[PDB]
Amino acid sequence: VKTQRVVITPGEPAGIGPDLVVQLAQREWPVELVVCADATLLTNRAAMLGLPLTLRPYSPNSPAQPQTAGTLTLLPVALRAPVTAGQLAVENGHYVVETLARACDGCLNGEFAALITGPVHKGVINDAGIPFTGHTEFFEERSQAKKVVMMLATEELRVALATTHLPLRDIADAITPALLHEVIAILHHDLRTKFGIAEPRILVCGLNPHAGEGGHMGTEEIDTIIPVLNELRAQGMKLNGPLPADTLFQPKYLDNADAVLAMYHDQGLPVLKYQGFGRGVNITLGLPFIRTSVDHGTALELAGRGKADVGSFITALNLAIKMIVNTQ
Amino acid sequence: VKTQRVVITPGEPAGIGPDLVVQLAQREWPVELVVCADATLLTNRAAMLGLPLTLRPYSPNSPAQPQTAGTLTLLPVALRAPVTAGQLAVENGHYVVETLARACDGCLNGEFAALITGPVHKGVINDAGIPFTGHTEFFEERSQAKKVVMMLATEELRVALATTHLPLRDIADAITPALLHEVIAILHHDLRTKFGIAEPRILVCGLNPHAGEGGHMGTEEIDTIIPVLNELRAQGMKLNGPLPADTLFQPKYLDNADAVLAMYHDQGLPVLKYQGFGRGVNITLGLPFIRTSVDHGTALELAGRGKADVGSFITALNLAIKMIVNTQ
Ligand SMILES: N[C@H](C(=O)O)[C@H](O)COP(=O)(O)O
Ligand SMILES: [Zn+2]
Ligand SMILES: [Zn+2]
Repeated sequence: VKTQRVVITPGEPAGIGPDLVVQLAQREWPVELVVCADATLLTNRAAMLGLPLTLRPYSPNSPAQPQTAGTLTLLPVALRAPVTAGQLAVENGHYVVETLARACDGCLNGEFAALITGPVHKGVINDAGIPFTGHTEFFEERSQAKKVVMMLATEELRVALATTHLPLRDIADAITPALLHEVIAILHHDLRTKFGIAEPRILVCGLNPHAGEGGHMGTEEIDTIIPVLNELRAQGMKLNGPLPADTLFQPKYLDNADAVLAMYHDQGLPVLKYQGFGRGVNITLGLPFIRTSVDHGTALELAGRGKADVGSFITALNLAIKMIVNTQ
Repeated sequence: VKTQRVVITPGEPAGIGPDLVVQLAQREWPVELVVCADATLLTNRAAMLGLPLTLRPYSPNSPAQPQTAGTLTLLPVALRAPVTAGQLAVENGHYVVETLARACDGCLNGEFAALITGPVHKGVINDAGIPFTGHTEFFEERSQAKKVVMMLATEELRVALATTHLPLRDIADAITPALLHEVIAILHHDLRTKFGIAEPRILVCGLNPHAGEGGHMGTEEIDTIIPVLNELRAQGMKLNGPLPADTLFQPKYLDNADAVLAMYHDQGLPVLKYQGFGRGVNITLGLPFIRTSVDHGTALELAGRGKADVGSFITALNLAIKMIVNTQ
């Protein structure tokens, strides 16, 4: 075997991302942590946190080495303008996107085994003149993936979303057999390839409350969800549902499920989030490479102040690492 | 101070209601338990269950006495036909309705401090030729309430819904400024008068994911929810602005709030039910009196078995009692 490299994008410079990566670095890792950011950004934020940091250069033509405590490997990307923790600078929006692109191309070219992302501020990137709606869409497009699936996990409890950031009013018409097929196909695929689960068991939420309670509250279950599920069950897929979302999240269901598929954003994320603020991991399924992420914002207000909380970033990294085994 | 009386309606005679009430009786209570039902029904179901039961008559002229274990106070209403657990008899629909009317009237008279309802089967009542649009609708209409708001609580969390059992595709257009003002006024009002919370703190969910994030994920927050909340805040009402549902359910928020207002069914109930479950109690806001209700159905398939589970009924009663204590 060979020591693996993972690429990490701290995210918004003025945000908590660099703070968190400097903190990640205070411990040992079984992989080489290739951080794609500006060297000075990290050096300065480290100082502000009274934390030690020595950076070694990313060297593609030398073997990778596990990351020792107090260090990080650096894939340099220059900042557009000077940084002040907590204050945004539109020009640095190009900087952020650049790190994302480079880290993404590194996973596509096989340079890196996984990609872990810090938080980014969508607003400032747009302000810079760059259409950006989030990492998920960014990688999906740059990776030219047919379709990606957003997942949230806290360990055994994993929730995927059939639809993501759509206005509530657009969800219903979005639930088509075509969409359910791709999403579930990907969910089933990745649970096997990336999560190492031979025969994955997926728990599916209905669209309406009470899963449509017959026909009194919506026809989507009887019209498209149920039919598709049985089309897939015949394909050998182990699927349970559709079930009511406020009943589905129980031991008699979860204990025998490897993942839950929610029809929409606020149907599945609240329970997961209430299951623990930190320790929550964002995962993108459907990409050619493993991509995990923190499950929180840039928290400009905390940047450089040292009240961090690297729990989510650390779990994100541990998961990506554990995931590398199943793919390599 | 003085011992209060609460009225309980076992509900559908053939369902588990009577079973649940006979078990409730096996323990002492700080209030007098007035059960509006047919004596024989209760006596018999007690036999079938191997549980002891002594019924004392409702004596409004006497001082209310806390209920002693193995006993119940009876407000007599006669069945129209013999009851066979697990079998619906249309004729008895008239019985169910009469108990509901009598209990309701008693709550408007001041005879009873609160109403705790057992499960009722709508179908059989309608099949009997009795117009009845639903359990809570009956009390809403008879008490002349203009609007009721459904809430689910567990001692550690209270969640009210702006909309209830509607198809998902109908929620967006239902969230109007009128509905919200009406829903929040009632929620603010009752948190004071029924829960005894002076200066109530309310958390409000946005309709869209990330609360519409600016307006990149929907406009309802900007066009309706935010304007409404602002007006109400102008009246001193403590309202924590529209927060993304997936971040709202967390200590920094919940620990600072008395109630959470969710926009739709699956946005609040899953968290509430994962945070407790059976501990869940349905409270009807908007009526002139306190009304709690079990969380299950008539479950005719369980009546007369012995595997009832008066748990939910107990948390329902316990909750109404507390509400009485904090409002006297
Ligand atoms: N709702 C997701 C979460 O809970 O983290 C978040 O929007 C994902 O954003 P990205 O596409 O930027 O990873
Ligand atoms: Zn999101
Ligand atoms: Zn419901």
